[PDB]
Amino acid sequence: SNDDTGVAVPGAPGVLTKLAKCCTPVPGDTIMGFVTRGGGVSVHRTDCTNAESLQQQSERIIEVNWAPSPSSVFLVAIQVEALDRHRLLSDVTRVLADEKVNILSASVTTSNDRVAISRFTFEMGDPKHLGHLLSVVRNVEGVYDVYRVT
Amino acid sequence: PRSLKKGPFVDDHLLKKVDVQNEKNTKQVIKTWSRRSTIIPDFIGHTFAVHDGRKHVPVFVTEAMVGHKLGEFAPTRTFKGH
Amino acid sequence: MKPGIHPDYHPVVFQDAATGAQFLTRSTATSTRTIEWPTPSGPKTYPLIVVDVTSDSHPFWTGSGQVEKFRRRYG
Amino acid sequence: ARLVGVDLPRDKRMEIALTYIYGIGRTRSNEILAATGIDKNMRTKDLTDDQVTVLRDYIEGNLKVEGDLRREVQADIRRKIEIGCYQGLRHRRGLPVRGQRTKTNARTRKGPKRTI
Amino acid sequence: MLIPRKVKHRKQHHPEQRGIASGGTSVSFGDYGIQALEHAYITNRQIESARIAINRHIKRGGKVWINIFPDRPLTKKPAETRMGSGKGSPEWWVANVKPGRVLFELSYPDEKTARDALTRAIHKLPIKARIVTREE
Amino acid sequence: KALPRLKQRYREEIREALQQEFNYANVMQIPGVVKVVVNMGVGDAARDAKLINGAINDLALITGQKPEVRRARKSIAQFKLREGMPIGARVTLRGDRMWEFLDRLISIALPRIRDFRGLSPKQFDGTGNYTFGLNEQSMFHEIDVDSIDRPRGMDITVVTTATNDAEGRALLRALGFPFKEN
RNA sequence: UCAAAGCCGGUCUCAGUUCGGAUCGGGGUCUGCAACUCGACCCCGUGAAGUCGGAGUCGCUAGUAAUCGCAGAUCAGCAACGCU
Repeated sequence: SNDDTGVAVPGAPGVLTKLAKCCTPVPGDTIMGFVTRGGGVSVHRTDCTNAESLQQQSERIIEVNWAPSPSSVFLVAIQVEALDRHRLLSDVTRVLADEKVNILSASVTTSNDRVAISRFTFEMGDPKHLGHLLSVVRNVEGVYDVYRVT
Repeated sequence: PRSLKKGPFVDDHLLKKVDVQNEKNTKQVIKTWSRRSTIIPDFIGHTFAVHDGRKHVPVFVTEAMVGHKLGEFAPTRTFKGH
Repeated sequence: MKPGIHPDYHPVVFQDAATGAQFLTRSTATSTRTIEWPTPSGPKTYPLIVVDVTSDSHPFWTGSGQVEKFRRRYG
Repeated sequence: ARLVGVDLPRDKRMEIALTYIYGIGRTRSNEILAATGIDKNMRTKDLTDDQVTVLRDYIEGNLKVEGDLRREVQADIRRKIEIGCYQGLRHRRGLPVRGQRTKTNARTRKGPKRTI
Repeated sequence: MLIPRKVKHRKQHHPEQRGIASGGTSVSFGDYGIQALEHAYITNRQIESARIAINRHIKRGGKVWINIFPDRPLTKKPAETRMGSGKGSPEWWVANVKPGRVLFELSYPDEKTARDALTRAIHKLPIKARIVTREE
Repeated sequence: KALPRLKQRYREEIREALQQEFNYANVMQIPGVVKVVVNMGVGDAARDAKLINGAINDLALITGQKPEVRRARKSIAQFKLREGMPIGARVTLRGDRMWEFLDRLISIALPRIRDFRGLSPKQFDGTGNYTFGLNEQSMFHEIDVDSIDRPRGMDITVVTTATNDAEGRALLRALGFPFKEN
């Protein structure tokens, strides 16, 4: 917890900074921190969803810069299809043979729009290494939707 | 407790740390190790990170907690259940 | 309401003790269940019942941490 | 529960009857009845009304009673403690705030028993 | 396979295979569609296989609608049994499809792949059918 | 003649005050107190209908009228309820008894309930008809307090000719209702 | 000038009580650099369970058991209702 993520506080060292599951603020974007009432410093981003409700609590906040390069990443997932009939559902394993991934936002549904929606997890949180895996994961020939998940 | 004649107890370290924060009107967090130093009506806004037994524990002081000893906001033990 | 169906009513006198406020109203407390205390009021005579607090006496809206604590504590 | 100056709080001596109020014990009853001119050895059946009026106005001027006092207590707990103080955490989890053995006997707060 | 949550009458007469369709004769949902030219009872299996055939011939992209629900039961007596002893129990769920009735609809960018997908579906279907357009 | 206090006060000053606060084109558009109803819904009478008689006695000694015993419209498995059984004692009050009961209520009972921090002015149905409720009966001096074995509250509603909560609130506060400022 | 139970008198009149005192709110004192975790004591308020305790079980033969208070060690302070 306090070993990798958190070493950016201006005031003084020692950290109880936790990365709340709001927007994945681990990339070096405009962020801030809210002293979590009972639980530390929830670090949130500028374009976060529940940012207005936190700014409503405008006293319990403090400056943060957050460029601790040697650390880990929160991770982000993408929308990618499967097919469900004997090909192009094992393409997920074909294209996971070239990348290991943890589960983020999976969901199987096929009485839907014209695909077996199988929104695909990922382990890619890099600025300039997105289209690469988005090409590796684009074998099905019907790749229309490609944007990531927030 | 803490007889009024003796007045409130605040470790001088935290005092010299916070009085300068007042007179320069900056409110960066204060890494003060000792907890035990009664909150006085001088730093409602400044945040302390008192308990160093095992965690950072920031605490933003308010009007509502003056006089209370700063360690009340920094539980040392941990219990979630069985 | 009908004659026997209903309880008995009579103009009685509401007396406040806090203010001496003085109302007259018909009540179920009557010759059956009044405080046995008559007085004249107007061109007739009525029994009393007494009240502890009234709309005139009662302190309601008609008629009515802590840095300050710690500063009167520690100067 | 219905009246501050319950016209019959209970038929018994005044010193002990006035203690049937959330902000009155034996000594407050005694000092009240001393500040007034009311005997303490007298039952409530033997009361008057003017006695009740002087008691009511004395009390409402000097000290606190059921509703306002109970609200003061609960507001003290919630607000003045907070969400997440220590005594507040332990109020929340239903345990003895002032420092006590939780290991064996904190039953007055913890409840009768939840033996597993 | 489509199926209703309930029916007030589980055992029903066979739907009358007569008359040209008065409703669902047009698209109203998408761009390209399957229109029927024969009378037939179209079943769950047929509908699902045709939907699947579309969804496999073309993938993520575009949308599909099924303008018929098979809510009409068709019973089946057990096998190796005599006539009589009551009406059979429901086995199949169908939709009475008169000519003109549009059965499947889709919206997809390329007319070629759309029409070909619909052709796959029609070949899954038991009837002579037709490609139709929202435009005319 | 011998009009009720509250009623002579009403048609002497309150009507004009309401006209001023709401300039009414017609005098007959003035708000007026139609009736007040005291319900004493006692759902605890289903298991034993012996509490209804105490409810009856209480409402009678309060208002001055034998109540109407409201038989249940419907049977409810959860509330232990059949149809037709005595759940509730209702009293409708109109005219002189209404004005007298309102004066008694305002000037006696509401300051007699414990910790009376006011009555909510939001408690209007949307047509200038107020309704509040009580948790007991000792607030009415008409009852002997020693004879109160079971607390029995009530729902008092004051229905008026007002066409909105604003005019209703004006009328009630003019009559002297304790509407706390919220 | 050490008690307490005790003795005399008064009151309460069998009630969850003027029993019980926990717990909790507030206000304090003392110790100590310092009483948040984590002290004792005081005051005001609160006034929980508990109506003599299932199976079972313990100590005691006389200045004993039962009860009453007192002192000491450790100790700044006390969590001592313990121990001697």
